[PDB]
Amino acid sequence: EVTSAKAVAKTVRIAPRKARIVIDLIRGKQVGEAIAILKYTPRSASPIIEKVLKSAIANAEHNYDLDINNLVVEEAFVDEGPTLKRFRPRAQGRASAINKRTSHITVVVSEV
Amino acid sequence: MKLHELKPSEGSRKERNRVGRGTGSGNGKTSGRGHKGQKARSGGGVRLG
Amino acid sequence: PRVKGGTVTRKRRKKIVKLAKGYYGSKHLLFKVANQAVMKSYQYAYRDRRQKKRDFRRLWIARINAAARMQDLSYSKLMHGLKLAGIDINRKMLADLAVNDIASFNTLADSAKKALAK
Amino acid sequence: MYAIIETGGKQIKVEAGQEIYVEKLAGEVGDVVTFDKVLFVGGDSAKVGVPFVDGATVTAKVEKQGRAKKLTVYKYKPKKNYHKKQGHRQPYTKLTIDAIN
Amino acid sequence: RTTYMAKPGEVERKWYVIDATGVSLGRLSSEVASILRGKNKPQFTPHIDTGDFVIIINAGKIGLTGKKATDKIYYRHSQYPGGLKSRTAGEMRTNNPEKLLELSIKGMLPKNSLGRQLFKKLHVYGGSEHEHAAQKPEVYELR
RNA sequence: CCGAUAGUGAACCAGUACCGUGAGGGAAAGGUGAAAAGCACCCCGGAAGGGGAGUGAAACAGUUCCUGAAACCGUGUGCCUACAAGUAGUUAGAGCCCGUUAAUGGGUGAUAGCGUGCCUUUUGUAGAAUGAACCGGCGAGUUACGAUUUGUUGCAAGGUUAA
RNA sequence: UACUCGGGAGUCAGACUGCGAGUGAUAAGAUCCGUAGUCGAAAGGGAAACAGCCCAGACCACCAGUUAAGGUCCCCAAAUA
RNA sequence: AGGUUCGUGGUAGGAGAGCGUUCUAAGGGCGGUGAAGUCAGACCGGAAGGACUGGUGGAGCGCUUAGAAGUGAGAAUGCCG
Ligand SMILES: [Mg+2]
Ligand SMILES: [Mg+2]
Ligand SMILES: [Mg+2]
Ligand SMILES: [Mg+2]
Ligand SMILES: [Mg+2]
Ligand SMILES: [Mg+2]
Ligand SMILES: [Mg+2]
Ligand SMILES: [Mg+2]
Ligand SMILES: [Mg+2]
Ligand SMILES: [Mg+2]
Ligand SMILES: [Mg+2]
Ligand SMILES: [Mg+2]
Ligand SMILES: [Mg+2]
Ligand SMILES: [Mg+2]
Ligand SMILES: [Mg+2]
Ligand SMILES: [Mg+2]
Ligand SMILES: [Mg+2]
Ligand SMILES: [Mg+2]
Ligand SMILES: [Mg+2]
Ligand SMILES: [Mg+2]
Ligand SMILES: [Mg+2]
Ligand SMILES: [Mg+2]
Ligand SMILES: [Mg+2]
Ligand SMILES: [Mg+2]
Ligand SMILES: [Mg+2]
Ligand SMILES: [Mg+2]
Ligand SMILES: [Mg+2]
Ligand SMILES: [Mg+2]
Ligand SMILES: [Mg+2]
Ligand SMILES: [Mg+2]
Ligand SMILES: [Mg+2]
Ligand SMILES: [Mg+2]
Ligand SMILES: [Mg+2]
Ligand SMILES: [Mg+2]
Ligand SMILES: [Mg+2]
Ligand SMILES: [Mg+2]
Ligand SMILES: [Mg+2]
Ligand SMILES: [Mg+2]
Ligand SMILES: [Mg+2]
Ligand SMILES: [Mg+2]
Ligand SMILES: [Mg+2]
Ligand SMILES: [Mg+2]
Ligand SMILES: [Mg+2]
Ligand SMILES: [Mg+2]
Ligand SMILES: [Mg+2]
Ligand SMILES: [Mg+2]
Ligand SMILES: [Mg+2]
Ligand SMILES: [Mg+2]
Ligand SMILES: [Mg+2]
Ligand SMILES: [Mg+2]
Ligand SMILES: [Mg+2]
Ligand SMILES: [Mg+2]
Ligand SMILES: [Mg+2]
Ligand SMILES: [Mg+2]
Ligand SMILES: [Mg+2]
Ligand SMILES: [Mg+2]
Ligand SMILES: [Mg+2]
Repeated sequence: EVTSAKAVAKTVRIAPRKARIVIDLIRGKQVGEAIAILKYTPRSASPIIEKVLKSAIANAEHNYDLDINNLVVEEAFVDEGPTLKRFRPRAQGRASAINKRTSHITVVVSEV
Repeated sequence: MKLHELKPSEGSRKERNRVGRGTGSGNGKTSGRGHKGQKARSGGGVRLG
Repeated sequence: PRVKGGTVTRKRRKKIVKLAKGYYGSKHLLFKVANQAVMKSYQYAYRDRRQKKRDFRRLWIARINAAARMQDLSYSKLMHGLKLAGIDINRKMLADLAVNDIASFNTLADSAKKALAK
Repeated sequence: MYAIIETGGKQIKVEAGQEIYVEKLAGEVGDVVTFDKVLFVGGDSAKVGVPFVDGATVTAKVEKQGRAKKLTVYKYKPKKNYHKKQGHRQPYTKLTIDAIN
Repeated sequence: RTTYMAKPGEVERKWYVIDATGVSLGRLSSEVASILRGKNKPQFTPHIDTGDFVIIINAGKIGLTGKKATDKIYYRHSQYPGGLKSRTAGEMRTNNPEKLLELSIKGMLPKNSLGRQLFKKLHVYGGSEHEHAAQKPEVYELR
């Protein structure tokens, strides 16, 4: 019946380009190994992607009754969200735009 | 008269000519006014005499 | 009564973009750039319908020449023999025999030599 | 055998059973069209015409009268506000070759 | 419609041995540049390589009419400021006969990607013995 | 007559927020659903946010919520690409992959020929002259009263009313 | 084809080449006239590229033919006449 | 309605025939068995353009003959997002 489970994180306050650089490491790897990868990569997006990947595992066994020991990661992508627009006062009475960008993170785990 | 079949007399009505609607109509960019004169400006020309 | 523009501008612009399918970069995405490429492609295509007829005739001539030299002749001195003998086969058919049915090409070339001598 | 016939202002090399496209001719579907302008007959022999082979003919049968795909002839001159658009669909006649004489 | 076009590998490519003693430099090169091109076959196709392989022996006996042995100059620039170097045709024939015939023919071939392909089809030897006896070439008589 | 860049500056706590010492200048911002029936309950998490369950015709209608185009940013994959000098196409064309509003069909294209963007202004611009970052909406010969000329209709040595 | 009457315009910065002159130095892709052509408002083929030079005026389609200026050893179609 | 002859490069500009948009009047229509809108196709006409089929959408919209115009945008160091 159900072969895969997913979890998303809508509107996380991290720029999409910065979170997209850690996602590329865990694409195609087993869930046991991928969790360790995010543990030893000293970036700011690791605690966020780690907390999403674990959630996808959790409802992969409570909702669909899969095996935690036989899962891989097949789909993992980061989408853009509603950016916040701010300003920074520069010299000589001018102002400059600052974009506070958010992101959506999706992780899909399935049997192999 | 069958108001769904009105047909006016032939030649009694013509069609307005609208300038400045593309170059396929022959009256496009400059709209029959030429190039860069006093007569080519808004409200141009000289008096009658 | 007011006439607000709508469903008419994008209908015409989208048609031009779809005609620019397969172009590199923004030339298949953006209207302003894609309009200039569609106009330019038509101008090219118009004048290659003229060059296509010239390009092929140069191809048939170079193939009749190569086949005619194997029989102690040349293109200029072969095509003179045929006219002087009355044969009206054009270049497209003559090149076809020289590649596929070279046996009949020699029969035509023999008549060309007879016309030149007599 | 094969023959070289002239039709529509240009020549085509033809074979029995072959199915060709030529310019528009006269006749409804099913009519038998005879070609009398034959230039060369080959196969185990050769018959060259000067210019036409006397008495030889090719017999065919029309199958479809239609038009080709739609072109779009377009022209323009830069900086001069001149463009011109026009579509084209060239008619044709489709034939099947019955026998060669 | 129906016009024959060759395909890569459809046409048999031969090997030819050309003896180049006493022949003028440009009279030899002109005929060789059309053997590699494929302009002697009715199977000619402009966009497909369909020529022959050519081996040239006795490259040191090539002909240079007139005062070409001293007044003909070959130039090279290294793209460094003031780096123009020159060699006469006479001493080039004496020392490097293989380079003289390759430079002449290379300018007689199309200047495109396929024109480089035909260049790799040419082997020039200054002596009278070639190393390609395993390919079994034939003797080609110049017209 | 307009239908949310339109119609009042203002369809919404608008002469408000904001700017100026002051006179004064002056915005942006409409739509869940028929009915809140606005997601008891279980799992990951500090929470946010999710995955099931349930209400509903619809949850890809879940408190900027009808519809949701384009620029812009991603994931997967059929064809091509690391000896090549490219206004990026067009014509010729092999190979590989498909199968349509069914017809001398579709996608990509090794290699070959030809090929110096669009507008404006100029004797003359690929121009090292000017304008445009891209996408979307808005944006320029109209009306009133008179003059003259052509066409049509009614009457005709007559025609026609204004207030 | 002219001519007459009537409705509607645009233009008054021209450029080069051959011939006849002026100013200039019997210089200028100079300047100013008369006369013919082309460009402007003209694509196509030849002059390597090259508005004005030479041939010649594109209604559309054809994998048909004969020619003009210019050419026929290779790049590049045709005479190693 | 059919033939014969001569033609059909084009800037400023003149003349003619038309497509499409919003609204109004009459006739005649389709639509919860799915309207407009939107996305994709290899269809049709000489052009502006017009159908058909399928997905999304969830309530209005075409056709014919006339009439009236806030009537068609790629450029204004154009205004707004
Ligand atoms: Mg300041
Ligand atoms: Mg300050
Ligand atoms: Mg009109
Ligand atoms: Mg005009
Ligand atoms: Mg314009
Ligand atoms: Mg102007
Ligand atoms: Mg003027
Ligand atoms: Mg309205
Ligand atoms: Mg608009
Ligand atoms: Mg492509
Ligand atoms: Mg408003
Ligand atoms: Mg709206
Ligand atoms: Mg205050
Ligand atoms: Mg409501
Ligand atoms: Mg939930
Ligand atoms: Mg908890
Ligand atoms: Mg919750
Ligand atoms: Mg659910
Ligand atoms: Mg239900
Ligand atoms: Mg629904
Ligand atoms: Mg429903
Ligand atoms: Mg509703
Ligand atoms: Mg929405
Ligand atoms: Mg989109
Ligand atoms: Mg390579
Ligand atoms: Mg189908
Ligand atoms: Mg190319
Ligand atoms: Mg100037
Ligand atoms: Mg200026
Ligand atoms: Mg600029
Ligand atoms: Mg814009
Ligand atoms: Mg007049
Ligand atoms: Mg004067
Ligand atoms: Mg003057
Ligand atoms: Mg003058
Ligand atoms: Mg002079
Ligand atoms: Mg001058
Ligand atoms: Mg001057
Ligand atoms: Mg003229
Ligand atoms: Mg002009
Ligand atoms: Mg010209
Ligand atoms: Mg020219
Ligand atoms: Mg020159
Ligand atoms: Mg040229
Ligand atoms: Mg020009
Ligand atoms: Mg003409
Ligand atoms: Mg001839
Ligand atoms: Mg040749
Ligand atoms: Mg005309
Ligand atoms: Mg007019
Ligand atoms: Mg109705
Ligand atoms: Mg409407
Ligand atoms: Mg629909
Ligand atoms: Mg319609
Ligand atoms: Mg409509
Ligand atoms: Mg308007
Ligand atoms: Mg802006």
